[PDB]
Amino acid sequence: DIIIATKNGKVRGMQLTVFGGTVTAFLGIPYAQPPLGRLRFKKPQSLTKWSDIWNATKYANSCCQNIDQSFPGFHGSEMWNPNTDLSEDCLYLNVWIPAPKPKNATVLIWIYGGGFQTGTSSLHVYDGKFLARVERVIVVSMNYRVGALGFLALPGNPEAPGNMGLFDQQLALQWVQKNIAAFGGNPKSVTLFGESAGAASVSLHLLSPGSHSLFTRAILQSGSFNAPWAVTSLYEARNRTLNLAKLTGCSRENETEIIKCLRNKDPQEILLNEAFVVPYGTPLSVNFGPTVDGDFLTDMPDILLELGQFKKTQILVGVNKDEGTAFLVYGAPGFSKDNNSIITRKEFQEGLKIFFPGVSEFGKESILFHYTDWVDDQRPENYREALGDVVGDYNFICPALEFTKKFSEWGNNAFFYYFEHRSSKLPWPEWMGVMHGYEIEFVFGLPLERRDQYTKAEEILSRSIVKRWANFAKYGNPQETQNQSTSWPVFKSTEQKYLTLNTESTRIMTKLRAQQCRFWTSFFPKV
Amino acid sequence: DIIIATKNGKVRGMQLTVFGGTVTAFLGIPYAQPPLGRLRFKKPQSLTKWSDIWNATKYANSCCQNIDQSFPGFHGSEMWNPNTDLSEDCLYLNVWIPAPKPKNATVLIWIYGGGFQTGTSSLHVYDGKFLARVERVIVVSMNYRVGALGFLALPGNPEAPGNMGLFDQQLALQWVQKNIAAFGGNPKSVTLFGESAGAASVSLHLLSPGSHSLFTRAILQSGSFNAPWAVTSLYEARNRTLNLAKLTGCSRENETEIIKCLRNKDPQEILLNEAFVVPYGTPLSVNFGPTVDGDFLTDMPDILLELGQFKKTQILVGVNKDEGTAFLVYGAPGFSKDNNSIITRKEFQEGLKIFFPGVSEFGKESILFHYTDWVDDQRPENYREALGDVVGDYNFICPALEFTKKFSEWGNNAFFYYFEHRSSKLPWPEWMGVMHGYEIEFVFGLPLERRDQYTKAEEILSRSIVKRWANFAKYGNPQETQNQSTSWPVFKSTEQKYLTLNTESTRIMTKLRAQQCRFWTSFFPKV
Ligand SMILES: *[C@@H]1O[C@H](CO[C@H]2O[C@@H](C)[C@@H](O)[C@@H](O)[C@@H]2O)[C@@H](O[C@@H]2O[C@H](CO)[C@@H](O)[C@H](O)[C@H]2NC(C)=O)[C@H](O)[C@H]1NC(C)=O
Ligand SMILES: *[C@@H]1O[C@H](CO[C@H]2O[C@@H](C)[C@@H](O)[C@@H](O)[C@@H]2O)[C@@H](O[C@@H]2O[C@H](CO)[C@@H](O)[C@H](O)[C@H]2NC(C)=O)[C@H](O)[C@H]1NC(C)=O
Ligand SMILES: *[C@H]1O[C@H](CO[C@H]2O[C@@H](C)[C@@H](O)[C@@H](O)[C@@H]2O)[C@@H](O[C@@H]2O[C@H](CO)[C@@H](O)[C@H](O)[C@H]2NC(C)=O)[C@H](O)[C@H]1NC(C)=O
Ligand SMILES: *[C@H]1O[C@H](CO[C@H]2O[C@@H](C)[C@@H](O)[C@@H](O)[C@@H]2O)[C@@H](O[C@@H]2O[C@H](CO)[C@@H](O)[C@H](O)[C@H]2NC(C)=O)[C@H](O)[C@H]1NC(C)=O
Ligand SMILES: *[C@@H]1O[C@H](CO)[C@@H](O)[C@H](O)[C@H]1NC(C)=O
Ligand SMILES: *[C@@H]1O[C@H](CO)[C@@H](O)[C@H](O)[C@H]1NC(C)=O
Ligand SMILES: *[C@@H]1O[C@H](CO)[C@@H](O)[C@H](O)[C@H]1NC(C)=O
Ligand SMILES: *[C@@H]1O[C@H](CO)[C@@H](O)[C@H](O)[C@H]1NC(C)=O
Ligand SMILES: *[C@@H]1O[C@H](CO)[C@@H](O)[C@H](O)[C@H]1NC(C)=O
Ligand SMILES: *[C@@H]1O[C@H](CO)[C@@H](O)[C@H](O)[C@H]1NC(C)=O
Ligand SMILES: *[C@@H]1O[C@H](CO)[C@@H](O)[C@H](O)[C@H]1NC(C)=O
Ligand SMILES: *[C@@H]1O[C@H](CO)[C@@H](O)[C@H](O)[C@H]1NC(C)=O
Ligand SMILES: [Cl-]
Ligand SMILES: [Cl-]
Ligand SMILES: [Cl-]
Ligand SMILES: [Cl-]
Ligand SMILES: [K+]
Ligand code: NA
Ligand code: NA
Repeated sequence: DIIIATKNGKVRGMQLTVFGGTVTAFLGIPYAQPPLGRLRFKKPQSLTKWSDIWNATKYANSCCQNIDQSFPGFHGSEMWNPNTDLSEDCLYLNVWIPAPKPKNATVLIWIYGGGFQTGTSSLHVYDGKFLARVERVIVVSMNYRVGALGFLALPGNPEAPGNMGLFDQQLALQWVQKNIAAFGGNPKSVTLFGESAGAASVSLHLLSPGSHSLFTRAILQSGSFNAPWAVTSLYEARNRTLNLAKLTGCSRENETEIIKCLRNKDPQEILLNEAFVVPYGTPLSVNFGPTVDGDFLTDMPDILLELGQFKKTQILVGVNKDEGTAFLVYGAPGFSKDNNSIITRKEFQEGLKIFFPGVSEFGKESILFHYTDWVDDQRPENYREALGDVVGDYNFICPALEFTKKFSEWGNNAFFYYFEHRSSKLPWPEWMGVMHGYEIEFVFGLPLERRDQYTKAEEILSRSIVKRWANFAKYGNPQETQNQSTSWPVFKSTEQKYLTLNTESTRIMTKLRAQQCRFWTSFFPKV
Repeated sequence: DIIIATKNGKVRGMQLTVFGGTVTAFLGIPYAQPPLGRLRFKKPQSLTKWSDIWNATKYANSCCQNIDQSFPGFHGSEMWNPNTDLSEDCLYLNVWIPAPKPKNATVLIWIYGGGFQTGTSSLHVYDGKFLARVERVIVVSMNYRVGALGFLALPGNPEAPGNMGLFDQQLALQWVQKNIAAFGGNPKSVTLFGESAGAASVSLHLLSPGSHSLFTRAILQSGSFNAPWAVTSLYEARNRTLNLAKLTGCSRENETEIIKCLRNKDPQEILLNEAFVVPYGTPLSVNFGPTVDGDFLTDMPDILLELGQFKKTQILVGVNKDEGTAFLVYGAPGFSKDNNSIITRKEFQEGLKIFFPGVSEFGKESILFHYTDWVDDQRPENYREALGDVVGDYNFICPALEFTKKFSEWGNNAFFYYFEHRSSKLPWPEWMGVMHGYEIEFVFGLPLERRDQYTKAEEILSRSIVKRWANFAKYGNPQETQNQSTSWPVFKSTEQKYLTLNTESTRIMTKLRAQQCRFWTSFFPKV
């Protein structure tokens, strides 16, 4: 029986057997008042205290969200859907600690992605018990509000100020600062890690002055806030909140009255209307996301980044080889997960209209010009591959590389990786390659479980990544020092060294996607 | 009708149509007295002059040599066998010039490989008409004596001084210095290029004071004189000449008498006994090769290299990804070109005894230790691949990299490549990969001929390599400047940048085979 006294009252955890050892899991500890009734769309309010023992022995409710129903019955998409009940009452977090209880362990805090519209901390691929067992770190993860309920903004109105889900994340970081030592953790050694919108969130904690003293360092897997889907302008945010009011019968002349009417709607009516607040969207649309609220975020984040106004610390950033392919089967014409998706030039063109809907004809022709000068045979897959690369370079890889360059120019060590291993169990088809999201299970150590039929080469790859990530959290340096491994060099402007992650051989390379990123970074923003 | 006046008399060439243009070929011009009767085993004597017109309209005799009969009827091995009559009368060279005749063209002089035991300039894959047509350079190639007839040595005795075939090469370089301007060539812009023993030969011309004023720069494809098969010690050379005498009935007390008796033997009796002058050999045995003769080579070449005593100029050096695989089917047990050659550990061990016959048990165990610590699954091909890498790293790649490091430390620009494209027409099986010898046809531009069924991607690769090699010869810098190509950086000690050559994407990488070469270069020589 493991019972821990926190600042809000006692919590009871449970013992898990993991690889011949034990891990103690405390699943579903509350970290804020449930944001119901009058609290809907406000910043999270802090917890009052319980007398008695809170049983943290099962995952809590996931936050309200739309679900992906594009492939019912299919593991490749269903594994990202929420696996506990959906509820507005969803502000909880999970703690995994080594047994015996550690003395001052480094803490890894995971922030899930999902476009800021979806996601939950309870998915199988985010289970922190392997990292706790193998590296003797404490792993923490939280649920945070998503969609309009997390990110609706009428900027400057404290009834719906924006960024509520980022404030939920921040309050969970505060919870670790105040309580993690009772679990054996060191509040002075806390690394954030997250993937896609979870990575963009981590990068915004580097910018937010209220997060500055709540963590030590940061890991960004496939995402950063300069990615084109990550931050909503003030103008589109007010537009979208007003469209949402229109669609739900809540248009009013007084803005505080709009919010009060939105607070009377059942969650389902809000969720049903979210897709439509925008005149056209894409597979990557973030309808309700982070905004410049003058609170969490004090200025446009591209200005803060450019002028060095962010926490000075080490970062670990990287991307997967085929980031853009997952998105093509959610609307590009000619694509299917159930065939080889060979498309024509005309299809490629229609595909750019799907992913770049507000963009000029010239802008879309510029994309086609840059990506279709082929090397070289008339390969059938030319256009299929070009579209996946357009979408992955624009939305993920070039923005991660630009973020890492700009961050590292202010004097801190940064380490960049390119993940290029396709999981032997991947249920999506071969043409999609090394997809977005599919490094996560290697990071959390799932291939360390021999019972699961990953290959031996994947066990070794995951074991090495897990060690590099734990060394980065503990020591700021993501080396694997014992097994004659390739040394991971810092990423600097000028040389731009990165490390490739694969089952065969790790290589130091330079200037990832140089010619493509010059296009997206220096030309495309003009268009 | 094209007739050119040389210093020895007139020669008549022939016109070839190549890609909608014309090339003039002068095949089979003599450059020395035929080395017959009393001249057998002596240095080549210079030509006397003919009155009348020498018809250089067909390839000349190849020098006497044993032939590869291991796979009769098989193109993969037969393409390297000689395709003109074998004769002691074989000191001729070929000249290809652009039409119309150029004004002061750069000259590329090809030196074929063949272990110093075999080879000829007339093979299809060395046909210089494509380079002359496309890059408007003059290409020259020579036959040089091989085997005992080229390299027998009784060191210091001018009846058989050693290095005769290197002196044949040198006299052909002298011939170009004196005559190439009559063909439109520039004698001040002459680049040597060669592969395997042809590359080792080129590297020895960099060391030989009599070659210094005969060329400008050098290209070394898969070979250098520090490779373990390239130079015979004085002691094994005298041993081998004496064994040859024993086997032919020519043992005498007076050494000049041994030579005179060897001069009475028919060539065939000499060729038949060459395999046996050594108590055991390997697939890579060079029984009669370059020696330290105090003439061509004034000291041990490792000393000259180490102390900077060589021509100061630019070099282009490189190797193929699977250099060692071709040799495994000429005697390693379990290997066959007609199956996947999966071998066991015991086979791997027997295989080291085949390739390292004079080496201690400890030495052979050290090889096995270094190459069999696997990453990682129990892959069936582990031992098959390890053997190909042992043989290719020891015999070709580590010595090319060490040569390039040591050369470049004295201040000259060097450029290193790693060739990693397997020809779509390769008649050897897939497990042999990117074999030794199979970059040659890309260098000479054979895939530029669309009629030959190489792929389009191979046409473009060859076109780019041909341009880099011609730019290196003409300008000392192997760039392809017009097609947004990767820039080829100089190879320096410290960084050791090299350029990968492939059909997909060219990359700049660093420290090729670092861990393996430390083994072969700093440890193995001790054993
Ligand atoms: C690969 O599939 C796509 C997707 O559409 C299909 O899914 C298939 C596996 C099959 O069940 C099919 O019936 C289903 O419609 C094909 O594109 C579709 O092609 C149809 C029929 O020609 C068009 O009229 C559709 O609009 C188009 N759908 C979409 C979303 O674009 C595609 O041609 C096929 N590609 C192959 C076989 O290479
Ligand atoms: C691949 O072939 C080798 C080579 O030997 C063979 O060539 C084959 C394609 C076939 O025609 C065969 O009859 C011929 O002998 C095999 O190694 C040989 O195996 C034999 C029979 O067991 C041994 O007794 C031989 O000594 C050995 N030869 C040599 C040179 O080592 C090899 O086993 C086979 N490998 C496979 C199928 O994976
Ligand atoms: C935000 O403001 C308007 C909102 O118009 C919308 O009405 C909402 C309630 C919702 O249903 C939404 O889908 C609908 O679009 C946008 O006006 C649109 O602009 C288009 C032309 O692109 C016109 O056709 C309409 O006025 C309207 N669209 C449709 C499909 O009827 C406006 O575009 C937007 N502001 C932005 C994008 O900055
Ligand atoms: C060079 O000198 C002798 C030469 O011995 C050889 O006689 C030749 C005419 C020829 O047929 C050759 O194959 C034969 O080996 C070498 O002596 C050998 O050493 C071995 C032991 O390894 C003994 O068994 C024999 O004396 C002889 N070999 C055989 C197979 O009979 C000597 O090794 C060599 N010098 C070197 C390698 O430096
Ligand atoms: C907490 O845990 C134990 C179950 O072992 C139980 O005695 C106690 O009542 C629990 N509290 C609940 C279910 O509310
Ligand atoms: C944990 O280590 C920190 C430094 O990282 C130190 O300041 C703190 O007091 C430690 N607490 C322990 C060992 O209980
Ligand atoms: C609008 O209504 C709110 C809600 O009661 C009220 O408090 C506020 O003072 C009013 N504001 C304006 C600008 O009219
Ligand atoms: C290092 O190698 C050992 C055994 O050689 C292995 O069991 C372990 O998984 C490796 N450790 C890491 C951190 O990769
Ligand atoms: C050289 O060439 C021509 C063939 O066109 C001929 O007239 C001449 O006799 C030739 N010399 C020979 C064959 O020796
Ligand atoms: C060829 O160029 C060289 C320099 O490389 C020059 O010295 C020589 O005289 C030239 N001859 C010509 C153009 O005929
Ligand atoms: C050996 O014979 C040669 C050949 O005629 C002769 O010229 C030479 O002087 C003799 N040399 C010795 C060392 O006896
Ligand atoms: C450069 O590109 C052109 C056409 O775009 C092509 O035809 C030519 O083969 C290329 N040249 C080289 C030297 O690679
Ligand atoms: Cl078009
Ligand atoms: Cl670079
Ligand atoms: Cl053993
Ligand atoms: Cl390096
Ligand atoms: K050793
Ligand atoms: Na479902
Ligand atoms: Na034959």
